[PDB]
Amino acid sequence: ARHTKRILAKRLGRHTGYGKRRGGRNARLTGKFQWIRRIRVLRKVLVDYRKRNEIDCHLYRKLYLKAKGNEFRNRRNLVEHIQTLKAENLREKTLQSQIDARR
Amino acid sequence: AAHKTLRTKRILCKAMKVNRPMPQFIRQMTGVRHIRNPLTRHWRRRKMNI
Amino acid sequence: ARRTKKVGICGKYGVRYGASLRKTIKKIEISQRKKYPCAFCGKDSVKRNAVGIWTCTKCGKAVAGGAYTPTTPAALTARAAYKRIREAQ
Amino acid sequence: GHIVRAQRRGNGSVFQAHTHHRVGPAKFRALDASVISGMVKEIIHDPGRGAPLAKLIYKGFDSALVIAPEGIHTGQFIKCGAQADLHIGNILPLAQIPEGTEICNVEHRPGDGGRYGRCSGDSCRVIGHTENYTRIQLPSGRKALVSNICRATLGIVAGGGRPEKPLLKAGNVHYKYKAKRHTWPVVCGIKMNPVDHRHGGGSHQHMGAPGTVARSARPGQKLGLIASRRTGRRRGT
RNA sequence: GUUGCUAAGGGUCGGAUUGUUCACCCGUAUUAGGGAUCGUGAGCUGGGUUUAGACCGUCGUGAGCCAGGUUUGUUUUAUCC
RNA sequence: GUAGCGAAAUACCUCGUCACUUAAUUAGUGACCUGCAUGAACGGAGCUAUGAGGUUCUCACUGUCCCAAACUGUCUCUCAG
RNA sequence: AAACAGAUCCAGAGUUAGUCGAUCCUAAUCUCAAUAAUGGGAGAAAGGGAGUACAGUUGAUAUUCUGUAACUGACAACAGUUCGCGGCAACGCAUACUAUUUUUCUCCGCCAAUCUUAUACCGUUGGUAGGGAUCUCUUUCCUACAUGACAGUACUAAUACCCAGGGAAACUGGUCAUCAGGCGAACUGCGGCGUUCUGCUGGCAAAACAUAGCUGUUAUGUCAAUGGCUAUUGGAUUGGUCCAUGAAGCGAAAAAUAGUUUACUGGUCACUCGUACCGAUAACCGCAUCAGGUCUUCUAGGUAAGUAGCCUAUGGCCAUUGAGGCAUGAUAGUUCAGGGAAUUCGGCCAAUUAGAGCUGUAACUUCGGGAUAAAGCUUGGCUCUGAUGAAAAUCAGAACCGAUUGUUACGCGGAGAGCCCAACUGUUUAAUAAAAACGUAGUGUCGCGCUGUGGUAGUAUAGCCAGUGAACGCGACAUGAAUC
RNA sequence: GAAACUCUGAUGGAGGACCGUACGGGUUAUUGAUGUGCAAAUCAUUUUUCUGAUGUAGGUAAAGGUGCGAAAGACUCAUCG
Repeated sequence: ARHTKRILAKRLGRHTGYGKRRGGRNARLTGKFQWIRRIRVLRKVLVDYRKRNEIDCHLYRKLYLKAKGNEFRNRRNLVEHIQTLKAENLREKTLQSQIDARR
Repeated sequence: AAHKTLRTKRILCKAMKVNRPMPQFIRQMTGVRHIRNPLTRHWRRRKMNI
Repeated sequence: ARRTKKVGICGKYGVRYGASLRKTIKKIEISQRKKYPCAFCGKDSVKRNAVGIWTCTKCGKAVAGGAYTPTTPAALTARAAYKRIREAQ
Repeated sequence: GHIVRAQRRGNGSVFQAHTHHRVGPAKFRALDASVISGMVKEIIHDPGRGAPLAKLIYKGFDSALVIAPEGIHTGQFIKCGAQADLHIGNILPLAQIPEGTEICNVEHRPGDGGRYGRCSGDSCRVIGHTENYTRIQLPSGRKALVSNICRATLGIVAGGGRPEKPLLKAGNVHYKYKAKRHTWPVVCGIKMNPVDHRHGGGSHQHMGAPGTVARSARPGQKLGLIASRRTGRRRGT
């Protein structure tokens, strides 16, 4: 019952400031784990957009190798880059090629 | 022990059946007194070295 | 980023063993790890297995080469010697 | 005095070769009267020896752990005999081979196994053919009359240039002499007391005696430079 | 101030370097030196001296040597009269 | 006796001579060199890194000390065996 | 000390196996024999090695006994099937024996990473059985919520590898990471196959356990949902490292080539020897019930980076003479005004420092280090807000609060500036010396091409070591990293 | 950036690297306790090392003017020039 108070407080964030730590930032929760958590989100997201038909053969391979670097730090940042690089590229792709093929 | 051989076990048998007090009736027969069993021992004090 | 300026592969050794020895091994340790082009299956995956031996992975074959490179200069000269004599006569 | 470490290698208790993981004795097949083809089944590395070995098959399959020239590969066809042509691989008698070329694992006597020029990156050179005795130069410098019937592998032995790279750590030399035999590390004779070694003893470390001894000098006494017709820095020549 | 006599009741020191005794400087209340198994190790300490490890220098063909230097080196027992 | 090094882990005379270090230094550091007896794989000069290694100083901190004192645990004290 | 106690004394009693071990095979190594020979034997209770599990029972035995359910081998006849077919392919399904050769399993270093069963533990959701707690508060707290070897066949879904189609630069696919591909990638098959996985059964509730009641047995009940950022173990997928490349043999199966052929599935028996208990805490070695020494196994919760230190359930314990005093002293400890090494051969000793986060880091250097350099700051409690994940986790930010205090106990470097020696990790006088001594890499010199060289060995013309060796080697010395 | 290539961040996990656990391996200091010892070499606090030239077990090899020795004349059953 005493431990239940300590857990239920720790969820809300008591007893977890800079005083009551003895492990480093890597010892608490690892830089390898934060990397492995990141890119498994980011690759699963890109896989979905390929199967939906939103992202092509070619736009996938650029974003895949950008995700292996630190371009994206987040799911939300990967989604807004796709929404940008759709809205910039695909209006032109449709616009430039379509009209200048006949003319 | 455990895992004793048989001829090891034969010696440990003979070493414990020989370990006893001397019988009463020899003192009554021969009339000698003060004979001790020589192959008496205690396990903790004297080791066998066999 | 490049992270050592000068040292390269010999950064594992740290401050030990002198400057002249780590220059010497810098050349040889780059050689023995490097994947080299295969003759037989063609592909660039010939690793060093033991001292003299150089296994290709994808072939499943091996060749006898040098200790730290698959081609010794002196052994490569011996090919050219037996070529010119065989091509004669 | 005690018996000295140089004498104690003879009695041979701890000073034996560590011969457990060694794969076999490296030699040719026996002679047995032309030409015989032999596939390289595989090339393997045995401990102690710096060279590779190449296991041949003269298919029954008769085996032979031959020491490996450089540029041998797996499933090459090696050709032992007289009328076999010149490739790096093939095993010719010294009658057939041209002079002024590099050969490997040359026999002293015919049908022997192979004797001169066996370690990694070495080769006997051929000087010239007398009549019976093909004269060859050994790796050291020395020259040797060897009979033309006896065999030799063509080319230079594999694994060349292993001492080009130095061993930085004592641990690398520990693993070197684990495969070979116990002879390491060496405690120097000056450091030991007078009973243990000839050079030992004295208030200050120094040799004292001339330190250079005859062929006639005895067991216990042969320590240091034996029959040294020169000493010091070999400048020129 | 220099010096003679009677007087040993009392006082006669803090520090820097040195194993020091001794010496020599800085500082103060002016300022002597000695004995007691060179008082005092079952009261201490072990810096020195004086073992076995090791280094330097001269000497010795060498093992080794050296009031020549340097460093690491076990200090027991009272309950008897 | 060349190059280096040089009262040195080697320099007896010696607490060498002159600076820095200190209120005060036979210690420490840097110079000079009539090197008792330095010296080049008998290896010479060197110290970035490493050291339960040797040695000197400064800051921090302290019962090591001026100068001792109080309290606490087990024994020492008394009785039975 | 005491004693009715005891590992003491005395009298009896106790160790049950085809499946655990030994037995069988060889390793380092040892020892005989033959040379008409090409070996035989020994050598491991941690290597190899066919085959067992649960429940119950005794004052002491249990994988050994009893009950129940398996499994392996050998030797017999005998009854019924059967005399080779499917798939383009990967492969599937009912097929012999002797011999030779060939190959495989047995079968193999160390280190690092990712994924995942089982077990343990912590968890969000509820629940029901009993017990504990109660002045007040707590729909609370604790215990319980379980299924063996073995045998089966569903489709879910994995990764390895292979096969059929397919035929790739505007290069595409893929990992935590390296990467893969015209010697054929992506991709499609209700492909093939191996190893793991989820669910559903058999074993199987008849047992076992917990409540309730009756005098041995009758009742109900052991449920439903779904996470782990935690650990250990087994396994899978890989990588790195070596002048280091990490057992053998018995045994088993397969294949090929000959020859001889019908085969397959479904009662009896299993020899021999060990088996108790201790395993340091009094059962072992130290003369002893000695604060010493001696190989390994199963390993709970909280705090924390933790197999640290500190506290506590299960389990095991009070091992230790008592009664009374408390000055002095010895020893192990907290604390000491003002000064701060004046003590001392000497800062010996102790004190200060300390964890983490955010700043900030010099001379010199072999450019790697120095570096946790140095020097500053912040750290609690409580009520919240936001971001990243799947995720019950972890990180960032703000209020307000009181003795300005907070790595609160526990655990955790005092630091800097010169000089000497040895380069470095390492080794050493068991019991006064751990160092500058030894060692090392690096450098150098000498000897020798096997009928040889450096040893040893001893009367047998024994054969042993370097040598399963051959100058990029073997042996003999001296210096002791680098730089000049 | 014309080029040869070299700036920032991540990824990765090398090293006879470092801090640090133990019924691990060693044994520096207090020259502490003990020295009629618990002990014919112990105890406490402190200290060193902790994937390696590592520790450790069983079997096995080497025997007295011999053995073995990362060398101290060390060790060879409390015995060793």
